[PDB]
Amino acid sequence: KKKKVYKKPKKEKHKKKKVKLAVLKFYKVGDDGKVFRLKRQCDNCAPGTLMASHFDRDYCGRCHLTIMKK
Amino acid sequence: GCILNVHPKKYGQGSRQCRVCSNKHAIIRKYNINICRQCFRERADIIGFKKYR
Amino acid sequence: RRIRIALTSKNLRAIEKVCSDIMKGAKEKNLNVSGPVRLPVKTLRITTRKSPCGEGTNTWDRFELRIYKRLIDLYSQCEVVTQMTSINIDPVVEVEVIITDS
Amino acid sequence: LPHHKYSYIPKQNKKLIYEYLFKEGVIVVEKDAKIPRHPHLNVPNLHIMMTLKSLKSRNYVEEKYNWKHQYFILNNEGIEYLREFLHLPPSIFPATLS
Amino acid sequence: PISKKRKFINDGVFQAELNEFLARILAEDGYSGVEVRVTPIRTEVIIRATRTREVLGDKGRRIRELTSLVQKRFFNKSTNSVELFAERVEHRGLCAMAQAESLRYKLLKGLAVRRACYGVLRHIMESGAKGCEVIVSGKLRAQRAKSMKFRDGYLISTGEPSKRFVNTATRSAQLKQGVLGIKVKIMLPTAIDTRTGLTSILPDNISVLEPKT
RNA sequence: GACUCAACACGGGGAAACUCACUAGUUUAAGACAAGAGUAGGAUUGACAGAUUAAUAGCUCUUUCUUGAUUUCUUGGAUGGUGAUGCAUGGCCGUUUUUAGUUCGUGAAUAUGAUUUGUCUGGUUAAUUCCGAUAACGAACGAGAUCUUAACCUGCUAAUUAGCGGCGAGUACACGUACUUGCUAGCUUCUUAGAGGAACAUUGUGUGUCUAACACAAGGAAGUUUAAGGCAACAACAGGUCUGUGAUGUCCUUAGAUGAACUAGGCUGCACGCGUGCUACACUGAUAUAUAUAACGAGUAAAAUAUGCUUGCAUACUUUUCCUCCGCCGAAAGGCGUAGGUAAUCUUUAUCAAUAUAUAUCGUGAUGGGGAUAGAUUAUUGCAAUUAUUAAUCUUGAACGAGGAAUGCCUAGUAAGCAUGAUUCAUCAGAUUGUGCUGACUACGUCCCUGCCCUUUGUACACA
Ligand SMILES: [Mg+2]
Ligand SMILES: [Mg+2]
Ligand SMILES: [Mg+2]
Ligand SMILES: [Mg+2]
Ligand SMILES: [Mg+2]
Ligand SMILES: [Mg+2]
Ligand SMILES: [Mg+2]
Ligand SMILES: [Mg+2]
Ligand SMILES: [Mg+2]
Ligand SMILES: [Mg+2]
Ligand SMILES: [Mg+2]
Ligand SMILES: [Mg+2]
Ligand SMILES: [Mg+2]
Ligand SMILES: [Mg+2]
Ligand SMILES: [Mg+2]
Ligand SMILES: [Mg+2]
Ligand SMILES: [Zn+2]
Repeated sequence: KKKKVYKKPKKEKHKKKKVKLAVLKFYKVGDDGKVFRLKRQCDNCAPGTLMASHFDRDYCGRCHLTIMKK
Repeated sequence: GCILNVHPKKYGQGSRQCRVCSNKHAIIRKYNINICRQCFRERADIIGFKKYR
Repeated sequence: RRIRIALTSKNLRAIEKVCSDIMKGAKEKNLNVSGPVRLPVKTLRITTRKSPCGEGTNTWDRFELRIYKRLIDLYSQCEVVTQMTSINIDPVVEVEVIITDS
Repeated sequence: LPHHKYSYIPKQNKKLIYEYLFKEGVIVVEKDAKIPRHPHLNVPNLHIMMTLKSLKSRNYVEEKYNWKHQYFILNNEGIEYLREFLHLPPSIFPATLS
Repeated sequence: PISKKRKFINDGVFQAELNEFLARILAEDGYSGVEVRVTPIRTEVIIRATRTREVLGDKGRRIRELTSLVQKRFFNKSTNSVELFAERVEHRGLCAMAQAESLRYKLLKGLAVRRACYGVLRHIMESGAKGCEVIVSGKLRAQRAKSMKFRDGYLISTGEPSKRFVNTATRSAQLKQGVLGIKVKIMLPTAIDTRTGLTSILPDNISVLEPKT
């Protein structure tokens, strides 16, 4: 048969963006003002599973629980 | 997601296959032999079938 | 009482021999027995084609697998009859001892 | 249960397969990757297919394929291999040897 | 509770797989056949072979693996139903499978094709055969195939007696240049127990008795 | 793929999805093992929402949560492939050929050789099957024998899931018959299935070298080996098949796949030519009603059903699925509810069919022959019916008045006519493979035509 022509460029694979020390930004403590959460804790997962602070919703990466703001 | 082997195959040609070859063509089904005709004619004697006339 | 012994085998060679042994063996114990009942013989048929390819004169072969069955009724006790079966019956005849209690 | 991809063998499944192989001695796999589970083992049949395949290629088991089945058998080098992996005392042996 | 028609088929198909499974495990040990006896107490399988020493293994170790293999394949329903027994063939000079497996083994080492067939012929006729025949086909020397036929004695081709009194076997050997076909036909000493279970010593001969003096 | 016999209802090839190998798109790693590379201050896997895509493929972007050494990478390597090669092979099958053919020992030809004889002028046979002749005398395969089915036996052995009788009780009619229903001496004609007998050309007449053998008559169930099949000898074909195969050698491909899938199309597309078939051209018929009457078969890990949480996950792994009696609904096709069956026990067979038979209508008019092509409506199979799966109802109403040159198959329960079981099968037979019902005419031969075989003869052919 005839060899097909590739005029349409390749779709690139999706790779995960990396951010250093993600958990360290989750909690911050001053000289005063000891350990204090900065995000939301999930309802139906084990304690310690934080959920994302998206544009207009809060989403959990493990159970896909989304609680809509406003 | 996943779309591997999601078409229902409960009947038709792709539902079953030769017990020996894994070939999908010319399968004997009378009395549940489930063997393609080429394989069966080779092993027909040891199963018990005999030729008389 | 009224115990039934049923025999099935692909082989006519052996099934008549076993059916003979039971009738003679039971006669020695002075038992009243009903002679063998030979049920109609049935045959399994398969008619496939030769020639794994497609060409040539279309020829066929006709296969047959025929089955036999016997039936003996007698008046006796179960335990003596069931040990009477295990008398080195050659392993091509499978024996089913069934109590026809009603 | 974080719902990973199929054929992403968890470390708990691999430990279960080795323990079955050491105690028993042989395993039969029945090659087909659509069956949801093994008769004697509650693991996806695909996971068993990959692990014995890896074991075969390292010269730990030998097998041969009668029509539609696998029939693996362990060797002596396999016995010494697993015991360090699974941390067993130097006296326990597979059943088929005794 | 299946019917008799389905049950007879299931057992016949069962024996086809088991005989084919063992010929691959026991290929190099003179495999000759298997008889299966399925009793309600415990099911027994009898193996016939020539070199039984290597079949059993050391202290019967390998037969236990074979027992574990058969039981997980065919009798997964229970946990103790099967054992395997080994037996030595009475007369290995007349087992067509034994010779075909023997001839095949030589050909994978590199022996001359003509000597090997002569060697197998002489051993078979030594064991009381009334006739024999060997055939080999494939890429012997050139790029074109050819078949070689070796005969010695007396043989029959037509009729019912040809099925009883003749033993047959077929095997193949995989060389680096292709595949070779091995065919052995052995005509047994003319006894071949008959319809009425009895040795038919004479197939067609009509000898006349000498009148008493 | 296959191209005279020996390709063309053949690849068991009746393809809606799958099959699938072809077309257009999009995903996956189910890349063993070794070394490296990467990273626990994180190798990598997964995803709600908006865009986006045929798509509810996080396929890919915007956004940021989750996961934990399973992966990732890099250099070798290794499986897989309905990818090429049947002119590289194994195995299997078709054909020469269902004909009657093929070889060996010793002797002889020899008084070089390739080779010859035995294996033959003649009579006979289905047959190198027999008799005879004879530089040959003896052997082996093939033929025949052998195996399966059918036809005869009131003679043997047996009686359930088979029959016939025997004893009652009934409903009806007669100078004992029909049917229904309880119980149950005996027997095997009917039914089923084991073992035996019978046919040898037996007896006459005729033909024949009177040998091998043939013809007519009697008796006999049977006298063309009694009828039909199964198996099948040396050797060949560059015959078909690597698209049946974890049979297999080389070559090609291996992460932008010729691997594995998923979605939608195609294999069926139509100015024409060819092969196997179905329905017809009517009165020896069409339509309607009624009567009588066969043989071989087949049948039971998923989805679905009972009951809740706000189709998702519990509970029952229950009755479910295969053939389906009977009752009720519906013009019909079908629907609803419950029996029996893993089967000589039930569907169902002292009958599951159509040719046949009886009576009436039509009346030689493309007609009440024929039923193509079309329109509207309904119900089942399936996740999905459009290019209309299949069935049901009402309308429409084409060619075709027995077929040119050519050409096929047939000698008896056969041709022809008539139906039916099974295979493939979720649903579809105008096909194949079996089975039964009704049942002729013509010969008892020949080498004219066509093939194959044998002897003699010619050859410059031997890929013949
Ligand atoms: Mg060949
Ligand atoms: Mg013959
Ligand atoms: Mg067809
Ligand atoms: Mg179709
Ligand atoms: Mg392949
Ligand atoms: Mg060829
Ligand atoms: Mg070939
Ligand atoms: Mg000659
Ligand atoms: Mg009778
Ligand atoms: Mg092939
Ligand atoms: Mg597709
Ligand atoms: Mg087509
Ligand atoms: Mg045809
Ligand atoms: Mg009409
Ligand atoms: Mg008209
Ligand atoms: Mg002529
Ligand atoms: Zn097959």
